[PDB]
Amino acid sequence: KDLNELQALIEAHFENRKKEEEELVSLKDRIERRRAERAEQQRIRNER
Amino acid sequence: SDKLKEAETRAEFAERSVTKLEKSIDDLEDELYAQKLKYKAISEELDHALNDMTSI
Repeated sequence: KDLNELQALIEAHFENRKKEEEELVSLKDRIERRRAERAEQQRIRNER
Repeated sequence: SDKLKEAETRAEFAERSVTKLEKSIDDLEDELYAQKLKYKAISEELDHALNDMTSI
């Protein structure tokens, strides 16, 4: 039962850190969106 | 005229600083992305190890 509870919590924190990694990936994605939008607006400013 | 020259110089300095800061933040974001990629790779390897350990 020690092994059972331990593997249970292992898979549990697996899932938790996995959700956190998904959130961080979405963060990186919106981050690259922010990079692209800052790039285009900066470039527009520089064009003018 | 003196005030105008001062303001123009300040503007040029600030613009160059903003350019450098933008490039640096982009580079550091790239580095963080790379390290996250390494962490995810080893994490997937460990997840495969856990999948096999489920049979252990």
